[PDB]
Amino acid sequence: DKICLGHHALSNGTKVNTLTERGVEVVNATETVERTNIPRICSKGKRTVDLGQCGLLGTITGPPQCDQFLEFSADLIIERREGSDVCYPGKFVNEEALRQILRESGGIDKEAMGFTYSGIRTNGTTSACRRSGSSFYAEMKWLLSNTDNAAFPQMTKSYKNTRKSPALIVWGIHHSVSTAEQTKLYGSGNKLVTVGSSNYQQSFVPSPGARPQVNGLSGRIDFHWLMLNPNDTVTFSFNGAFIAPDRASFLRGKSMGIQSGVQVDANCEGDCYHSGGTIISNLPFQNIDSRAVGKCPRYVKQRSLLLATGMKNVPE
Amino acid sequence: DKICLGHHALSNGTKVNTLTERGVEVVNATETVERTNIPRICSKGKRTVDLGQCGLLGTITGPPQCDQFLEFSADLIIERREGSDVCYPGKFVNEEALRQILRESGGIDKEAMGFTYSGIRTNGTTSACRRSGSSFYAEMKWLLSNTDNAAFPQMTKSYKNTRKSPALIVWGIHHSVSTAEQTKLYGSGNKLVTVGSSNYQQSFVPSPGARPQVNGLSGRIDFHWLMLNPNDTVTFSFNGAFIAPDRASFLRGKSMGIQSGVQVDANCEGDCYHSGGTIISNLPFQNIDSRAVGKCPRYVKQRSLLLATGMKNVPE
Amino acid sequence: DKICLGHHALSNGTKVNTLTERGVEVVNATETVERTNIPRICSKGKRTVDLGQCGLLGTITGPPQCDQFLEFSADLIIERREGSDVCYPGKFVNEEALRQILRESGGIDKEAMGFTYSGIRTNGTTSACRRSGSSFYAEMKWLLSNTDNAAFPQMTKSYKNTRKSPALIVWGIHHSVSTAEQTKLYGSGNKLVTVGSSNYQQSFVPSPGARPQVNGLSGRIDFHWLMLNPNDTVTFSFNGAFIAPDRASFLRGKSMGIQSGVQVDANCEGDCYHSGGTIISNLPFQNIDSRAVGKCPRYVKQRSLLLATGMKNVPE
Amino acid sequence: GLFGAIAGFIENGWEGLIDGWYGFRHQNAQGEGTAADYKSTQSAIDQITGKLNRLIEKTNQQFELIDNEFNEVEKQIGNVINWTRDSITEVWSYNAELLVAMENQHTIDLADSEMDKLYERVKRQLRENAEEDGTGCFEIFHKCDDDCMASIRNNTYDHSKYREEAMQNR
Amino acid sequence: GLFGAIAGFIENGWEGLIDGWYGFRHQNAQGEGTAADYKSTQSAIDQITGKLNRLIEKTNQQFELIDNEFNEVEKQIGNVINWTRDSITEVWSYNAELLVAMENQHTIDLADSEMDKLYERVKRQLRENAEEDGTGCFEIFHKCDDDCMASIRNNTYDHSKYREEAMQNR
Amino acid sequence: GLFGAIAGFIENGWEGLIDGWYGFRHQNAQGEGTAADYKSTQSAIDQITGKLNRLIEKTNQQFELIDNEFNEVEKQIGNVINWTRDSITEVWSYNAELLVAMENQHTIDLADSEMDKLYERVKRQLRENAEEDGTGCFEIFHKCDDDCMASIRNNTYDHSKYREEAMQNR
Ligand SMILES: CC(=O)N[C@@H]1[C@@H](O)[C@H](O[C@@H]2O[C@H](CO[C@]3(C(=O)O)C[C@H](O)[C@@H](NC(C)=O)[C@H]([C@H](O)[C@H](O)CO)O3)[C@H](O)[C@H](O)[C@H]2O)[C@@H](CO)O[C@H]1O
Ligand SMILES: CC(=O)N[C@@H]1[C@@H](O)[C@H](O[C@@H]2O[C@H](CO[C@]3(C(=O)O)C[C@H](O)[C@@H](NC(C)=O)[C@H]([C@H](O)[C@H](O)CO)O3)[C@H](O)[C@H](O)[C@H]2O)[C@@H](CO)O[C@H]1O
Ligand SMILES: CC(=O)N[C@@H]1[C@@H](O)[C@H](O[C@@H]2O[C@H](CO[C@]3(C(=O)O)C[C@H](O)[C@@H](NC(C)=O)[C@H]([C@H](O)[C@H](O)CO)O3)[C@H](O)[C@H](O)[C@H]2O)[C@@H](CO)O[C@H]1O
Ligand SMILES: *[C@@H]1O[C@H](CO)[C@@H](O[C@@H]2O[C@H](CO)[C@@H](O)[C@H](O)[C@H]2NC(C)=O)[C@H](O)[C@H]1NC(C)=O
Ligand SMILES: *[C@@H]1O[C@H](CO)[C@@H](O[C@@H]2O[C@H](CO)[C@@H](O)[C@H](O)[C@H]2NC(C)=O)[C@H](O)[C@H]1NC(C)=O
Ligand SMILES: *[C@@H]1O[C@H](CO)[C@@H](O[C@@H]2O[C@H](CO)[C@@H](O)[C@H](O)[C@H]2NC(C)=O)[C@H](O)[C@H]1NC(C)=O
Ligand SMILES: *[C@@H]1O[C@H](CO)[C@@H](O)[C@H](O)[C@H]1NC(C)=O
Ligand SMILES: *[C@@H]1O[C@H](CO)[C@@H](O)[C@H](O)[C@H]1NC(C)=O
Ligand SMILES: *[C@@H]1O[C@H](CO)[C@@H](O)[C@H](O)[C@H]1NC(C)=O
Ligand SMILES: *[C@@H]1O[C@H](CO)[C@@H](O)[C@H](O)[C@H]1NC(C)=O
Ligand SMILES: *[C@@H]1O[C@H](CO)[C@@H](O)[C@H](O)[C@H]1NC(C)=O
Ligand SMILES: *[C@@H]1O[C@H](CO)[C@@H](O)[C@H](O)[C@H]1NC(C)=O
Ligand SMILES: *[C@@H]1O[C@H](CO)[C@@H](O)[C@H](O)[C@H]1NC(C)=O
Ligand SMILES: *[C@@H]1O[C@H](CO)[C@@H](O)[C@H](O)[C@H]1NC(C)=O
Ligand SMILES: *[C@@H]1O[C@H](CO)[C@@H](O)[C@H](O)[C@H]1NC(C)=O
Ligand SMILES: *[C@@H]1O[C@H](CO)[C@@H](O)[C@H](O)[C@H]1NC(C)=O
Ligand SMILES: *[C@@H]1O[C@H](CO)[C@@H](O)[C@H](O)[C@H]1NC(C)=O
Ligand SMILES: *[C@@H]1O[C@H](CO)[C@@H](O)[C@H](O)[C@H]1NC(C)=O
Repeated sequence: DKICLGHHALSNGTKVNTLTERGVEVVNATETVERTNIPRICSKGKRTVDLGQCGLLGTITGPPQCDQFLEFSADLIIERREGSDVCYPGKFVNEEALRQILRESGGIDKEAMGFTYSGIRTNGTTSACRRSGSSFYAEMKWLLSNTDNAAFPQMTKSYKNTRKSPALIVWGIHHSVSTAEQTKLYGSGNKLVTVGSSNYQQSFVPSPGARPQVNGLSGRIDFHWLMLNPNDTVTFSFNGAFIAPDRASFLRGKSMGIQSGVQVDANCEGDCYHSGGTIISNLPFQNIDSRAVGKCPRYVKQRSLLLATGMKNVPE
Repeated sequence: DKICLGHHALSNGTKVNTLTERGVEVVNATETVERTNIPRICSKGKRTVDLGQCGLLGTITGPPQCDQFLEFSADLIIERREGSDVCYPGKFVNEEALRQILRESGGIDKEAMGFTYSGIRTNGTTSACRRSGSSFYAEMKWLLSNTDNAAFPQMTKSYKNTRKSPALIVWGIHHSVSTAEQTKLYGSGNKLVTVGSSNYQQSFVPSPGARPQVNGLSGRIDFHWLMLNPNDTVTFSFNGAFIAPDRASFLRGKSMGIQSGVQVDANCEGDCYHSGGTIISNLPFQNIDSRAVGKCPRYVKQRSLLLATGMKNVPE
Repeated sequence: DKICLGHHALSNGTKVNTLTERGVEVVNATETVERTNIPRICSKGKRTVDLGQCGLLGTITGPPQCDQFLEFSADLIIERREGSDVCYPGKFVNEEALRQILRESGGIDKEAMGFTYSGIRTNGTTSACRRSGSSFYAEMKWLLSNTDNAAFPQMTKSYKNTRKSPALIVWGIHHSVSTAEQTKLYGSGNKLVTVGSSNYQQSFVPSPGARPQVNGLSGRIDFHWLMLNPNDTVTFSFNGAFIAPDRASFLRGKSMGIQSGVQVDANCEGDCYHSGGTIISNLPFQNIDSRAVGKCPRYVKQRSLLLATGMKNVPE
Repeated sequence: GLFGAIAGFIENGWEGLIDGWYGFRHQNAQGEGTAADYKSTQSAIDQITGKLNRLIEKTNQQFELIDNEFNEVEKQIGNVINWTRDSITEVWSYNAELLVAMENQHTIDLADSEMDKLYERVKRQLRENAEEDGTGCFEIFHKCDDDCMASIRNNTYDHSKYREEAMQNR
Repeated sequence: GLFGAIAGFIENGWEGLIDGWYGFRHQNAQGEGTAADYKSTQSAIDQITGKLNRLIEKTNQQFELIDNEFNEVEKQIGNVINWTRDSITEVWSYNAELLVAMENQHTIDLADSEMDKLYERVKRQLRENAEEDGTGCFEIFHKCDDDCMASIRNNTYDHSKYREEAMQNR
Repeated sequence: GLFGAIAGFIENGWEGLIDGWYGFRHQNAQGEGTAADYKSTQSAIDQITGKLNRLIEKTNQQFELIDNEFNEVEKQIGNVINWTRDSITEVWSYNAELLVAMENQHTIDLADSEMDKLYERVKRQLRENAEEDGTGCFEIFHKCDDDCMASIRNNTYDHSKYREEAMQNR
């Protein structure tokens, strides 16, 4: 006598939201927000440099913990909490900008500046930089006065960048523990150091005095830097208190840099990284870490947003 | 003979926009963009500190107008146009960053630094800071030479932060009106002041000379600051021209800070504030002030966007 | 016997995307993303100043290449790659901020500062600034010592802004090629220069030494600036090495500034500009240049996004 | 609308219908009468109010000052801040305009739909005891008194009782 | 589409129909003829063009340079600017893709709807003088000449005149 | 839904229908039987899966660090960065919520539509050999055996063969 039309259904559906309604049940649904983390740095197929105890900025100056990273090459660069940029106490001016440059550099290639010296010492060391006895930053030279209290002659050294890419140049300024110890190392008087490139124009007078003991030492070294363009020339006029560059750095290509406290893993692949690991997902959104980097789903505040993949569930 | 189906209607509807059409009339509609302001700061239920004539940065140093705000506690902090951070002419280096820190601090608790002095004066005052006669910044001490033209001995004072939260440290640098008046106060020669923390590394040589008369005075005091981490130590090497901290500040918790020219009101509650008052609304958008802060509807350029809540109006 | 209903169709439709489907063919469609560039600066109806060899910051100081731009007036300002801000080698401190101010200034009106000098020279020139023989920055004055090695008296000159809008003030600091050549020009000793406005507080000690030869010269001039509010006073205390302002600049109104390497055209009108030209379009999006300025379609990464303007195409 | 009833094959609405959104207006031996349909009215109302509750909410996300109205921040950082704020304003201004337009399109289509659902329900009840007028009305062949009209409105109308007489009157 | 006419129970469109979007094609004693329906064509056209006018507009919002193409800004501020711009680009690229996709879905459904509305109108006119073929066509029992066909197209067809003869021919 | 079939004039779904999304359940001399309709099931499945493939994709847009988790950046620049990131988070959180809600509305309406399209197809086949029950069912006047029921399901049912006997049994 008859024929009826119907549709499928379940006892229990999956709740989802619509424009009209909160929590309507449907036959099937799927998640749009990724919550699953992988607690490793998934580096399969990538030239990876895990810096460990080397601070990223130390790759340019060369404290002993960075001796194996002086000319690294990389697609992915990993910074660690235990990393240190220095051996002798000190810091970099404009430090975070430089980190950003080096994170995407693809690594660094080094080349001699060509400085030669007359009428001064060039082999200053310290106990804070240990290479089987006292040493110094591998890429730098501690410029001194020939003997104690001896004058430091007003010097002018120059370096032209003869390559096709910009050169990263770093120099330092030593602030001694006292007014006396500055005169001992570089002679008395007001020491000045100046720096002039096509793009750049600055000067540096030192400032000795007592700092708190770091690594057992109360002296400090400022580190400064600039990018020298192709065919541009840079000049250093200095009366003393100057840590001279021995080599210049050039950027190899492209990379990405991350900060992390988890192990490397060459068995998994990923392009979205955070300090807790890797987000492997094709979902458009994620609720794991708003500071994740690489190629990532968009961060959202919601833990879950279910997309209906079935009709409305209308049970018996 | 018949039965007809119909729907309700009005003579006049409310115009709204759709994907297809501008100004289609519907039976009922409602506003999505808030235009109603309340011209008071709605502070019901909130620990509120209205700074008035006290500048926010003055809570740390203590000019007379901030004497009642030296250890304030707050959920909401209100800055006023008449506020002043200083009594003796001067300003802060990195001033806006510090304001941002103090706006969300939840207020400040103060504690003695512990500095004691020998071979110098510590009680310098001025007519610009008035507390029944001449005075100075309550939390600071104007360090001088024992007598006129007398040398100022190269000093080193230190302070370790022994608490669980970072310490806000402020010091000052006095630039006198002339080259002569600097020697009078602190003796002749090139005065230097240095500052070294785990995170921080800087120095300060003064610069006397004539400025325009502010409060009747042509001298200035620079104010500088840093955040000292738990168990970190800070040291001050100074040859003179130095305004020494007596107390350190610690942040209590959480707050929000606003700027406003309208009265406080404890009879209304709100979480979205601007200089003209409070936006009380549950609408998703607002066209009152793009710089409103707190928990606010999103600012949009349109004055009005009506949402249909009824069918299309089709009158007789 | 019958009557059939149908709809129109074509042999070939235009592929478009939907929520459900990639590449469904429809009867007609239209582009939403602009790809057509016009390779000129469309300036019809606009007061336009093409700076050419004049650098924008040079309009304030007046090197010879900017002599015809000292008081320009504009709706649209065009910077060129060949532009130079200087004649005598040097640069500006806070240079990009100042550019941003001048780009939207509507141009500048100039007025004498009113400085008069006694006991010194005021007519210093150079071969790098050529106006039929050696000259200098038109709006500035190179302040010297009466004769070689002669002392430079500690001076104090002031200027009050008596107009209704803020005054742009620029001054300079000459760093000579050597320690000797500084004493020749301004006498021996530590030269200091200070600057104090209601909003502003700073100082400037020079730093002579050898820089690379630019325009054949190894000296440099720093240029510094501040905005002086109505009724505010600014004072200059200087011991030498100071390039004094002759005139102050005031901002005329409103403009927009662009950078470009293409020709001006008064036959076409546009409000969206980039270095390659003008985007003339009413489409909501563009894929030409993410740094386009003015009133522009929104930049998107897709080259094309077609909007259906017809039904689905269902051919025979 | 998409369903072609409201401002479609129904000429217009009734200003007399203050009872609800949708209703019936009949004609018979006893005369004319008009009444509202609760179920349809309520289904539309519930759906619209559910849109509202979803949109009329403010986020718990706090934002602070990053510039200063009494003491201008440095120009470069100030220009970056303003550029960013203006860029965000442009995004929200677009979002708001698009949201309301698409919601409004859906709301009108939704009301059109509910009218159609009610119209079709009634047709399905009558089962060859009536024919379509085409103006949103049903011509009834058999005699349907006020008692009979109410049975249609309340979904208790038995087509089999009046079938033969209506069938014959074709 | 959602309404199941275009690419649904109608097999395909007519490439001969250059008169409008929708139309009638009849068969009778005089032969075959085809003509366009103005009202339906115009309603779809007006709705689509109204989408266009709404989207094809540019905002009066001005933006300025915050970086420099001839003289690079400081690196840190430059990286913040680029990160922000790229973040904005990603938002607009999403907005544009979503807008066009959802508009396109609605445009196709809208055209499907208008076809259905026209089909249903005609059914409602014929009132038991015709039956549904099921391919988007109406088999007419009584004789309908070219004069008669035009009356259907122009909404002037009186079903009561031809009722008895069509009814009998069931 | 907008089309009033699912959770509309059909009371509920069948938990026994594991064959597909939509189907037929008949009653006749041989008894009751149930089977799924491939075409309708597949059209809904294809449309939904096409939504998925469009949304389940990640962009090739790379972003880098602009702040530091081991060595805090300067406070002012840090606060601008955080304000900007939080502003972006708020935009995406809105976009995600709106996308899923509007997709979900459309998905439910889309399934409702497909059911209706199937229901209407069958009505159009039967052509006066059946009448509408009103619960999503067709009462057949003539005798329709299992062979006959299968012909309806497979679109091979010839109404003209059974017309006279069904017509008479009105
Ligand atoms: C050898 C000598 O003349 N004096 C010895 C003292 O140096 C020594 O006191 C200890 O000194 C330690 C610092 O020593 C260095 C260092 O940094 O390791 C030694 C470096 O050769 C010297 N380098 C240069 C280029 O001058 C370096 C430098 O002067 C400072 O770092 C500048 O700030 O100092 C350290 O301070 C110890 O805490 C301290 O006891 C005493 C005691 O061992 O013996 C002396 O013979
Ligand atoms: C008492 C004395 O030796 N000289 C008196 C002059 O000071 C006074 O000239 C007036 O001086 C005013 C400034 O005076 C102070 C101040 O700021 O109020 C007084 C402070 O004690 C002093 N403090 C310290 C630590 O030195 C302070 C300080 O030197 C400067 O602020 C540094 O810039 O100066 C003010 O300039 C008046 O305009 C001026 O007339 C004269 C006349 O009253 O009487 C002298 O006896
Ligand atoms: C006239 C004199 O006393 N000495 C002549 C030398 O100056 C000259 O050496 C050449 O000097 C060139 C620089 O000359 C200027 C300049 O910039 O053009 C000349 C300006 O009058 C002088 N201005 C002032 C205010 O002092 C200016 C200034 O001292 C410096 O720019 C400061 O840095 O210098 C240039 O360096 C040439 O390369 C150099 O050969 C010699 C040779 O021509 O003749 C002397 O009579
Ligand atoms: C950034 O935008 C603000 C406004 O949002 C600008 O401040 C306004 O400036 C105009 C013109 O001087 C004044 O009329 C207003 O009183 C100001 N409003 C506020 C709220 O401050 C500010 O100038 C812009 N920043 C920069 C660097 O140009
Ligand atoms: C920010 O992005 C711009 C591009 O939008 C970068 O400038 C480009 O740099 C590349 C590589 O050096 C050059 O090939 C282009 O000529 C540049 N384009 C423009 C428009 O300037 C810039 O380097 C980025 N900023 C930073 C700090 O990395
Ligand atoms: C900007 O936001 C970050 C978090 O995204 C803040 O850093 C956190 O600070 C809290 C409170 O001190 C700590 O508990 C977390 O460990 C920090 N998280 C990270 C990822 O660093 C940071 O303080 C904010 N910046 C500023 C200037 O306030
Ligand atoms: C229905 O309820 C049962 C009760 O245990 C639960 O396990 C199941 O997940 C529910 N079904 C669905 C599809 O969510
Ligand atoms: C239901 O959807 C999920 C998505 O999470 C999918 O994995 C699964 O295959 C689907 N199952 C059925 C029966 O459709
Ligand atoms: C460093 O160099 C000087 C001579 O230039 C030499 O006399 C001295 O011994 C050297 N220092 C060391 C530790 O060998
Ligand atoms: C640099 O100068 C040399 C001339 O010695 C030339 O070969 C090279 O092409 C120049 N490159 C640039 C970028 O100016
Ligand atoms: C219709 O017009 C009258 C004329 O005064 C106006 O007051 C009223 O607001 C209008 N109705 C609606 C609902 O807007
Ligand atoms: C119409 O909508 C408004 C929203 O502004 C609401 O306050 C009012 O109660 C509604 N009135 C009716 C009659 O639906
Ligand atoms: C400040 O201290 C000195 C001694 O340290 C004292 O002689 C002098 O009187 C004090 N100043 C005042 C105003 O009391
Ligand atoms: C600081 O050092 C003391 C040891 O005197 C210890 O009790 C405390 O836990 C330390 N806290 C931190 C954060 O290092
Ligand atoms: C259909 O194909 C022809 C083949 O040349 C092509 O030219 C034409 O553009 C196509 N039609 C449409 C409307 O795209
Ligand atoms: C088709 O759309 C285009 C938009 O690019 C328009 O210019 C043209 O007039 C339209 N043509 C027809 C036949 O509708
Ligand atoms: C500059 O001024 C001095 C006197 O103030 C004058 O003697 C000298 O000749 C002037 N310089 C030139 C080049 O005329
Ligand atoms: C500046 O001061 C003068 C008094 O000489 C007055 O006329 C003018 O109104 C003042 N303007 C401002 C903005 O203070």
